[PDB]
Order: sequence, then structure tokens, then C-alpha cells
Amino acid sequence: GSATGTGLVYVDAFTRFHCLWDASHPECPARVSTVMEMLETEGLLGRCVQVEARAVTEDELLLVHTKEYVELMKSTQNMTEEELKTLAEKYDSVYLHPGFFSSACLSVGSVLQLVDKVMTSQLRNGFSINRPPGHHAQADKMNGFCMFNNLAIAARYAQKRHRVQRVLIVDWDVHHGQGIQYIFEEDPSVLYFSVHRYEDGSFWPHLKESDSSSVGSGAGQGYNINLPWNKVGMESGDYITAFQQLLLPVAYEFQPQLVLVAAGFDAVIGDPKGGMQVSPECFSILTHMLKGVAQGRLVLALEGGYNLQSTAEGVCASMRSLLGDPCPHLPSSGAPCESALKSISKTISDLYPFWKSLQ
Ligand SMILES: CC(C)[C@H](C(=O)Nc1ccc(C(=O)NO)cc1)c1ccccc1
Ligand SMILES: [K+]
Ligand SMILES: [K+]
Ligand SMILES: [Zn+2]
Repeated sequence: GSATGTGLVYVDAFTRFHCLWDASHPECPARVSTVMEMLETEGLLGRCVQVEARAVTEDELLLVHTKEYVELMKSTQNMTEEELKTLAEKYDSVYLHPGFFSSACLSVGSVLQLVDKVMTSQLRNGFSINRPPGHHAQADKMNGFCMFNNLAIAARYAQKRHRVQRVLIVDWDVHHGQGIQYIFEEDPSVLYFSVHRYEDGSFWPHLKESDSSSVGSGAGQGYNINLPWNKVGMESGDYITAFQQLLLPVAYEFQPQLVLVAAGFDAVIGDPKGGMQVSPECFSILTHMLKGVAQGRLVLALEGGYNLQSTAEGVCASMRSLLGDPCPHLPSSGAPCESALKSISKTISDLYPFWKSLQ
């Protein structure tokens, strides 16, 4: 395929690691194989341009991560199960496996491949069907099922290799991507928007900096936007309203040259962790709402999502929009609930001093 195409990256290596000490761990290889099977069954896979993965290089990793941390992660490939468990336990909410590092390197590289093809007009947009996820990973630590911060690396790579000046990262996973926030906290060239379950800190990762008062600092003040949900059960209308009132006006003002999406599907109805009630079809609309900016240069990368069917359906819905199919009518009312409106209004109050579009 070519310029007006939608890229897809998937490699069998993404199934080559799993939790050795918890057979019920939610972050498991079926997450990606099920997505690929549904894309095929739906006839969507054959409409995409198959893009090869590549392994990230050390220098690419060092755009975000420390040399000491990269070397330590590299060494996990030669550690016994006991050593892997001891190291994993020094971080919050991670496991390790002898194949984790190799898959993590292909996970980062998959996004870089799509950035290359989108930025050079060889594709319109794309989706990497990758695990492990990335948005919690930090400069010198694993966190939240993540080793390397796929999208943070991709953003800095777009700036370094393709000389992009402004990148928008949209994170619709149900969890706050605090790793992305930290990496870009002082950086006005990367705008980070996250909508996430918070419940006044009750929900993991339990961080005060996941609240909307965290707007970035220094030159980056105004370029970090958190939308915390404080009740479970949010629906499509809550997300669409947030995008319409808050994200889209800011995004147009920011004028990004590339949009990267932390495309988790743990907010979809049925997810065992997220507690939300978003229909998979909503993600067709959310994807569509991001395509009118950055010349449509839009790259999605899989983050969380743990109900195999719900996550596969959410990926398929997003892919239909990437491919240009007209959006479905959504049955649920587009009106947001009172709690969602309260969070949106609060985030707007915290960000209005930095965005003319919010005044
Ligand atoms: C104890 C509990 C708090 C922990 C957990 O839920 N973690 C977690 C972190 C990140 C994501 C995600 O999807 N981020 O995008 C999802 C889940 C956990 C760990 C192991 C097995 C089950 C549960
Ligand atoms: K999020
Ligand atoms: K930022
Ligand atoms: Zn998540």
C-alpha cells in the first residue's frame, strides 16, 4: 500500500512473554492475538498496509530512558525466574519474563516504523498492535505492566528524526499515563492529554499528580492536561463531550504536526479493571475527532484493555475510522452525566489561563 493507506504493525514476538508466576495475570498474549483475529474476521486486516516492526536501538531508547536502566532491562533476558521476580518486585505492578525485553524493543520500534511512514506521506495513519504497553514506563523504572515508554520515545523520535516541532499525545486508556506526563512535564513542544479513572486517588496509580491541577511546569506550564473521572460507569457521551469541549479546541490552538494516541481499551464496557461503560463503537468517533489536525497524521499504539472481546472490538472500531469508513450512529445519548461535566468544567478551570480557546 501507499500514501492514502492505514498501516498496521504486528509480530508474533508480541505473544512471546507472559507472567510465569500468575496464570491469571491480565496482561497476557491473548490480548494481541485476539485483536488480530478479529481484525481478520471483520475484513479490516486485509484493508491495511502491513508494516514491518523493527527493534528499537539503544540511542532511540536513550531519547527517554537512562543508560543504566536500559542496560538493566537488557540483562533481564539472561535472568532466572527467581531473579526476574526479585527485580520485578522492585517496581510497582510489573512482571518480567526472559522474552520481555525483546518484545518491548519491538513494541517501541513498531511505533517508530509507523511514525516514519506517516511523516513521509507513505501512509495516512496507522495502528501498532503491540505489547508490552508503554505509557506508565519512566526514565529509569518499569511501572504498570510497562518497560519502555513507546509513545514518549516515538514523540521525541518524531522531533529528532523528522524535525517535528509540536506533538500531541492523546491518552484514552482508563489509567493515567504518568510516565508520559513526567517525561514531558517541562516541555511545551509535546502536549499531553489524559482522560482516566481517578476516584479522588482511590484508583491506581493513586497519584495526586493525576488530578487536573497538574498542568505542567516551567516552559511546559499549560501543556499537560488531565481529565480525572471521579465516578465509575462513564459512557460514550462523557468521552465525546470531553473531546468536544476541551481536547479539540486546545488541539486546534496547539496545531500539532503529529498526533500519537495511547490507545488503551480498558474504558470499554466489560473490561475487568476499568469500571467504565464506553461502547467499542465510541472509539470510531473519538478516532474520527482526532483526524482533522496534523494533516491527519495519526498513529495509535495499543496500551491497556483486558477483556479480550471488548479490546478487540475497540481496536476494530478505531481502525474503521482510520480507514475512512463513515462513523456509526451511537445509540447512547451524547449528553454527559453530572459527574463527567463536573470533571470537565474543573479541568477547563485549571487550564483556561493557558489556552485562549478555553476562555
Ligand atoms: C494490584 C493491582 C492494582 C494491579 C493492577 O491493576 N495494575 C495495573 C496497572 C496498569 C494497567 C493499565 O492498563 N495501564 O494502562 C492495568 C492494571 C495488578 C497487578 C497484577 C495483576 C492484577 C492486578
Ligand atoms: K489515560
Ligand atoms: K507537556
Ligand atoms: Zn490502562
